[PDB]
Amino acid sequence: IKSALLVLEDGTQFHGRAIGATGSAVGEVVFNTSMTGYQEILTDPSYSRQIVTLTYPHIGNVGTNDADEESSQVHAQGLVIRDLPLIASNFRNTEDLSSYLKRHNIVAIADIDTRKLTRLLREKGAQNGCIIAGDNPDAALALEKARAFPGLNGMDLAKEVTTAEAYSWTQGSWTLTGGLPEAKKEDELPFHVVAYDFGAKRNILRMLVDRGCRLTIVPAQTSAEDVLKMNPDGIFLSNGPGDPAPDDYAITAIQKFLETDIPVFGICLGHQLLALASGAKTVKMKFGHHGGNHPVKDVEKNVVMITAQNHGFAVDEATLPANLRVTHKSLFDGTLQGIHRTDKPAFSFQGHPEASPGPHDAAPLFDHFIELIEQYRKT
Amino acid sequence: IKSALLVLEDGTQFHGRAIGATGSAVGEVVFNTSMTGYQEILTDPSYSRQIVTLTYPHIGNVGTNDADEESSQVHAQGLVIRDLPLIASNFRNTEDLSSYLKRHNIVAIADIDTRKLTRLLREKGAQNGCIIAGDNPDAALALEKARAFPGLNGMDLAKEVTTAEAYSWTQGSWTLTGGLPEAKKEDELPFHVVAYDFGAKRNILRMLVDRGCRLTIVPAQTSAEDVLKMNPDGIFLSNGPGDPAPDDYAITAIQKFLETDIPVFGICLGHQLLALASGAKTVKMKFGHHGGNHPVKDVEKNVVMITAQNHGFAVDEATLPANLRVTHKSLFDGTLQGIHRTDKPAFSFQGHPEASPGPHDAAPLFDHFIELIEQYRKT
Amino acid sequence: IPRFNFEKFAGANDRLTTQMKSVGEVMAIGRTQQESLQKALRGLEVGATGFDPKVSLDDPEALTKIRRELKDAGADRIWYIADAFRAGLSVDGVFNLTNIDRWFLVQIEELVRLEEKVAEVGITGLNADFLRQLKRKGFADARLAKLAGVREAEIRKLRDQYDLHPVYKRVDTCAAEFATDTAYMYSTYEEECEANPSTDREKIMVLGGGPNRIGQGIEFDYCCVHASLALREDGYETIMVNCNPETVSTDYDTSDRLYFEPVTLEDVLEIVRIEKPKGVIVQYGGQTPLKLARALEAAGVPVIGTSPDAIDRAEDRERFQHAVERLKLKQPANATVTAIEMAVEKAKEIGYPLVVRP
Amino acid sequence: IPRFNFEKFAGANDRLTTQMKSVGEVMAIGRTQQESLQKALRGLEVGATGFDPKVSLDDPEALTKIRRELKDAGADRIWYIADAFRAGLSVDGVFNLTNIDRWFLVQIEELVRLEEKVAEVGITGLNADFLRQLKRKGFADARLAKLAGVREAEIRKLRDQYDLHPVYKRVDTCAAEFATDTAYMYSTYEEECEANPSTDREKIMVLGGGPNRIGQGIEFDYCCVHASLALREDGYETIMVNCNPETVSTDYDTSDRLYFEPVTLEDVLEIVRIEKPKGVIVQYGGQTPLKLARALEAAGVPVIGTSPDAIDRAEDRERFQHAVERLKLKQPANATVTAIEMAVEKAKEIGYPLVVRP
Ligand SMILES: [Cl-]
Ligand SMILES: [Cl-]
Ligand SMILES: [Cl-]
Ligand SMILES: [Cl-]
Ligand SMILES: [Cl-]
Ligand SMILES: [Cl-]
Ligand SMILES: [K+]
Ligand SMILES: [K+]
Repeated sequence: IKSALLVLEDGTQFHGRAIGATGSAVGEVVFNTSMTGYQEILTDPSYSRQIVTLTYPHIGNVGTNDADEESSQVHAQGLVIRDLPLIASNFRNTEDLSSYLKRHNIVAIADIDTRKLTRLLREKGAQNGCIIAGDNPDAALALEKARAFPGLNGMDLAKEVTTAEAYSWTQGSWTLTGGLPEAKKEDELPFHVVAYDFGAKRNILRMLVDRGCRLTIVPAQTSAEDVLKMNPDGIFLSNGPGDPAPDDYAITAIQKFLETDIPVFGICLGHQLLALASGAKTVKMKFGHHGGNHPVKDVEKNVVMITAQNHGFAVDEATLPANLRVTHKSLFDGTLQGIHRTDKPAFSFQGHPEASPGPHDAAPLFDHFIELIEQYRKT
Repeated sequence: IKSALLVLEDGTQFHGRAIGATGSAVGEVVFNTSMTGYQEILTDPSYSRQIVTLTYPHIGNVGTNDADEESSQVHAQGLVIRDLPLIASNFRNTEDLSSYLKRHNIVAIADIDTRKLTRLLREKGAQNGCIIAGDNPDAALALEKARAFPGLNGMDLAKEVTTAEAYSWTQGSWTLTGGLPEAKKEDELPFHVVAYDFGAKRNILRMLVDRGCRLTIVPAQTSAEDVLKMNPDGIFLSNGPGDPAPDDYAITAIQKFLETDIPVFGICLGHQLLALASGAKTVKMKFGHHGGNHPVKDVEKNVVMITAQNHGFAVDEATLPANLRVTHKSLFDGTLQGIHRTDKPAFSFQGHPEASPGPHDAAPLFDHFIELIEQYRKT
Repeated sequence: IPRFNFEKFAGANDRLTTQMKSVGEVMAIGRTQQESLQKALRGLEVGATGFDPKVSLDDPEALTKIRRELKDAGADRIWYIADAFRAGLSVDGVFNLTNIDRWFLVQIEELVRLEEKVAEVGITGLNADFLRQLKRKGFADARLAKLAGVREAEIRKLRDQYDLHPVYKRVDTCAAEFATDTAYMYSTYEEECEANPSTDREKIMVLGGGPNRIGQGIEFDYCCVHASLALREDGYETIMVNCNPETVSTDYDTSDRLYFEPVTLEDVLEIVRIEKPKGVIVQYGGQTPLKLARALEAAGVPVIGTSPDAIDRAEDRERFQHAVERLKLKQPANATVTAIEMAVEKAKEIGYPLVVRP
Repeated sequence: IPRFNFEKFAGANDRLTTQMKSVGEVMAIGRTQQESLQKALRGLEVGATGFDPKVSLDDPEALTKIRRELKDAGADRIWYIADAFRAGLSVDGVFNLTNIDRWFLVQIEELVRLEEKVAEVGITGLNADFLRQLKRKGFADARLAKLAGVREAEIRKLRDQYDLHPVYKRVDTCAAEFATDTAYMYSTYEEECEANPSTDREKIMVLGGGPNRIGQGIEFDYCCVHASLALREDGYETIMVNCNPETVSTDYDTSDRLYFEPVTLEDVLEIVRIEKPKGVIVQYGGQTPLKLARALEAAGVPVIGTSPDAIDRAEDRERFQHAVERLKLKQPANATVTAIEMAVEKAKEIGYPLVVRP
C-alpha cells in the first residue's frame, strides 16, 4: 500500500494512491481538461507552484519522451489524476509516467474523484492545496500546509523560471519522420528575434525558428536599453507563470520598445505585459482557462478557433486604452483573448498559438508577426 | 547500456555493467568465497571501506529481506560480481538485489571475470581499487582514484561505525517459524553483558541474548571505568573494520578489565584487541580470510570446525605472551585462530562464532563464555 | 460492444471481417476503461455477467480452441482473451494473435488475476475494502457471486451491509468545466453523487431493452419512447433506463431523466433505491425487462400494469394450458415428452405433423 | 542432464516418475547457468545443439502438445519448455504446469528471446559484440547457424575472424582461494585463460563418448582410459576429452590433462587450437567421436590410427560390399529398395527371410 492524500484549504480530503516521489507538495490547485498532452502540460513553466489535476481519467497511456518536454524540467508542483494505467503503450514512449515523476521528484496522487475535485474548483474558484505521499499521510499537516500557503496572489513567479544569462535558440519543430531537427545555422535564418524569457515554452521558440527567426533568449529582467542594443527584427514576450505587477521591470522596458517602431508580440503573460504596458488592467480569474478545446473568436474576421489555454489572470476589457483594439474574445466566457495597438506594430494573444499540446488553429497568429517583421525590415 | 568499470592500483581493468547506484567507489578490494549469504555480507560493518568481490557467479538469487541485515546499513564500499540474476526467487524476498543496491546507494558492477580478479588478489595480495559506474566511465580517473587511496592500513575504522550513545539490546535470534522475535524484557534475562561496539554484527547480540544475556552496547571509546560502574557479568568486544593500533583507547580499557576478575570475550576485531592488550602483535594478512568454508582446529580437543571468516589482520602466534595460550588454528594456512589467558577469564576467537552467513560450527564458543560468567557470579 | 446473432444463422461463416455481421450494439460509460468495459459486457444481453469463461481450466485441448478464437476472431473473442490469461498465455502471446493493443490486454489480464483472488478467498474474503476495489473495476454482483460460489443476492446483501453503492455522474460535454441542467447519467463507484433526485414529482420509470437483436428491435424501443413521451406530457417525471446508443430512447430529450445503464437487476435496483419512483414499466422493452419483472417486484419494486405473476401465467406453458382450458378455448394438441420413445408414442397421440419446441 | 533411450522400448511408458528410467547422464560446467545448461544440452548426444524446437510455430495444435509435455514430463520437456516461450506461454504459466522454479525458467525464456533476435537479424546482425554475448550464453555455433540459416562452419569462421574464442578455467574446489597443479578444466567466454598448454611434450588426445546410452556403454570408456593410462605410461602427455560424470575417464587421475567438455566438433576444435596435439584418437569412445572423425580431420585435426576415410569404407554399405567383393568373401544377398513394389520384387530375388534395415 502506497498511500497518498490531497487536502484543500477548505479542508476537503481526497484519499488515494501515490504514483510519484515520496513527500509533500503545496500550491494552488488547477484543473486542465486536455485529453492528451500530459507531459507537455507538466513541463510547462507556467504551471510553476501549481498542483495540476487532469480531468481525463487515464493519464500516462503513452508514457513519456524527450521531444514532448516543453522546458528543461517538470514545473508542476504536484500531479492529481484519476487513474495511472498499468502500462504506457506508444512507439514514442521512452519511460513510464511513474518513473518519470519519480525521476523528476514530483509528488503525485492517483485514484481520487477528480470530477468532484474539478466541480469544486469550478463552483468555488481556485484554492490552495497540499498533497502528501507516504506511509501515513497526516491530513492535519497537509491541511496546515495548505492553509499556510501564501499563494500565487502577489508572487513574482517569472523571476523564478527565467534564464540566468541570455542565449541563442535556432532549433525548429519536431516531425513524425525526422523527430526534432538539428539546430539551424545562424546564417540559415533571415530574422533575428529577441525573446523575453518569462518561463517560455520550447514550442514557441521552435515555431518561430520554423518561420525564419534566429533567436536570442533574454532574462526577464533584461533592460530595454541592452536589448535595443542588439538591433532586433522583432521582440517577443514569452508565456509564464503568475502575472506581472504594474510595478515591475518588464512593463517598464516594454513601454520603451513601444516608443520605438520595433514589432512586438506577446503570448499569454506576454500579452498581459503588453496590455499593462499599454495602460490596461489585469484580473485574477475565478478558476481560469486550462484546456485544449477553448473556442476563440477572431472578432475581425468572425471566425472561431479551437485553442489551447493556460491562464489564471485575464486583461480587463473594460480598462482598455483606446490605442488598444480588441482582436479576439472567448466564446466560452467572453473574456478578452487578443489585442492590437492601433498606434503601434504590436499585438498579443491570451492563448497559446504554439499549442503543444492542443489544436493548431491558432498558429497563424505567428504569421502576422512575421509580416510585421518583414515590413519593419523594409523601412 | 549501463556501463560500469573497476580499476586496480596496478592498473588492471575490468569492464562490466552497472547494477547499483551511479557514481564511484573506492577502497581495498577483497574476495569472499561464500556461495550463500550475500546480504549478510554486504551489511557487515567489518566490510567498511572495502570493495566486495564475490567468487560465486550468481549473486542475488534470493533477493533481499530485512531479517538478513546484520547491521543498520550496507557497510561495504562497492560490490563486484559475475552475474546478477534476472529475478530473485525466494519466499523470503522483499526486494531485488539491484533495487536494494540503489536503495542503499551502492556502486556495484557485474559481468566481469571475478575469477581473474580473485586469482590476482590471491597471487599479488590485497589491492585498493575504484569502481566507476556511469554513462562513460573514466579509466584514468578510476585509476587515479585507485592509487590516491590512503587505504585501510593505518586507519581508525571502528570509530566510524560505532554507536553514538549507549543502548540496551534484548533481542533473540530468528526462526524459520517465528522469524525475528520481539525484544525480551530485561527482567527475563539473567545475565548482564557489556558489549563494545567496534562495528558489531547484530547476530552476535542475538546469540548472546539467546544465551540469557541482557546487553548493554557501548561506544567504542568508552572508558573501562564508566563500565566497571555498570557492574557487568562479563564484557564483550565485538567485531569491526580495520585493526586496532596498540596506541588507542580500547587497548588501555581492556587491560583494566584484565586486572579484574570479570570474564572477557572477544571476536574478530575484539580477538585482536584482547591479544594486543595482552602483549602480542598483529599483522596484516596477504589477502585475509573471507568465506564460510574455513577449517579451524580446536587444538585442545583435536576437532575441526567449518567456520565463517572475515578478517584481513592477524595475531602473530610468534609474539604471544606466556599468559596467552593457543586454542585454535587455521587448517587452511596455520594462522592463529583462538586464545585463552592462563591467568585470567579471557578468551577470543578470530572467526565468527555467530556466523551469519555460514556454518553454525563455532557456536559453542559462546557457551564457554557463559560458563565463565556463571562461575564469576558464583563468586 | 457489438451484438451478434450467429446462433440464428447455423450455416453462416461466423468469423468477423470487413463486412458487418452485427445486428446491434450496447454502450456503457465508466470512470475507467475497466469499469466501462465490464459494464458494457454485463449489459450485452448475452447472459454474460462480465468475463465468463468459455472453455474449462482442465480441458487439455483448451489452448487450441483459445488459440483459434484469438487468431481468427468471432463474436466470442472478448471472452476467449480472458480464458487465455487464465490458461497461461502472456500479454505478448495474446497480442501476437489478435493485434489488440496491449494497453487493453493488460487491463483484461489484471481483471482475471483479480478474479483468481476472489475465487480463492471466497465470500469470507470479501471485506468492505476489497469489495469496493472490485466494484470499482466494474465487477457485477453476479460475476463475483459466481466466483464466490453464492447467489447474486448474497453479493448484493453484502453491499447493503457495507453501504457499498455507486454514485451517478453526469454527461456534460466538458469534463465538468461548466454546469449542466440536463439529467444524463451513469453509475460509477466514486465519491460525489450528482443524481440529486427530485422529491417533488410522481415518477415513472421505463426500462429499455438494451442492444437490439433479431426479434428484439426498434419496435420495442418505439414503445418505450411513447411511454416516456406520454406520461411526461401527462405530468409525470419520466425516467428512462437503457444503454442502446443507436436509439431515440437514449436521447436526452426523450425523458426527464436518463440513466445510460445496463438493464439488469443490479443496475435497476440501485437506481430505484435513490429515485424511489411511483411505478416501473417492464412490459415495453421486450425480453430484457420482462425477464427482470419478478425479481424486481420481489426486491420491492413498484412494477406497474400487468403483473409479474400474470405475465408468468401466460409465458408458462403449464399455467397457460390451464387457463385456455378454463376458458374452454381451442389449443393445439400437445405433449411434454422427456425421452425419445416417449415422444414417438405421444406423437402418435398428437398427430403429425408436429412442432417440436425445446 | 539425464540421458534416456525410450525409442528402444516402443511399448514403454515414457513419462518421468519416481522410478528411474534414464540410462546415462551428461554433465557440464559453465560460468553461468545458461552457459552451463546449453553446454550440457549440446553434449547430450541426442542431436541437439541446444534448445532446438520440437513443434512448429504454425501448428494450430502446438500449444496442446506443449501443455501435455509440460504438465506430464517426458524426456523432452526441457525442449518443450522453450517451445512454450516461443508460443507465448508466460513464465508463470509454465511454472504452474511444471513446478520448475521460475529462477530457472526465466533464464530459458531469455535464451528464447535472444534466439529470436538472432533469427530476425540473420548472419549480418552477427557483429562481434553480439556474437560474443551469444557465446557467453552458451550458444553453440551450430545453434546460431540454424537460426541464421548458415553452415555451422560459417559461424565458426566468423568467430575466428572476430578472434572470438573461449578460455579455460580450472577446477580447484576452493573458488581460487588457493592454487592448483591439476589440470581439470572447462571452457567459458571470459577473459583470462588458465589452460597454459605445455610446449614441452608430445601430446595425445583421447575423445570420450559423453553420457552412456544403450549400445554406448562403459566398455568404450574402458578403452579410452586404457589409451590414456598406456600412453601416459609410455611418456606422452595425455589429454582426455569427456563429459560423463560417472566414469573413470573423467577422474582427473586418469590423464595429464582433463577437459570436461561436450564431445563436439566445436568444443573439440577449440581444445585442439591451443593444445596442438600430436595425435588424436577418435576410435575408442563409440559412435560419438567416430562421427566426428571426417570433420575433425578436414578441419586439420591430426587424427591417429585408422583414418576417417578408412572408417567410412567399412561403414559405408556400398564401399564395404565393394571391398568384400574385391577380396572375394561371402556376404548375404542384398538390395537397396526405394519403393514398396520394388522391394517385393527384389525380395523375390534375395529370398526370404529378410533383414530390412532403414
Ligand atoms: Cl476522493
Ligand atoms: Cl573482466
Ligand atoms: Cl533490543
Ligand atoms: Cl455465410
Ligand atoms: Cl483483501
Ligand atoms: Cl547487437
Ligand atoms: K480513493
Ligand atoms: K565483460
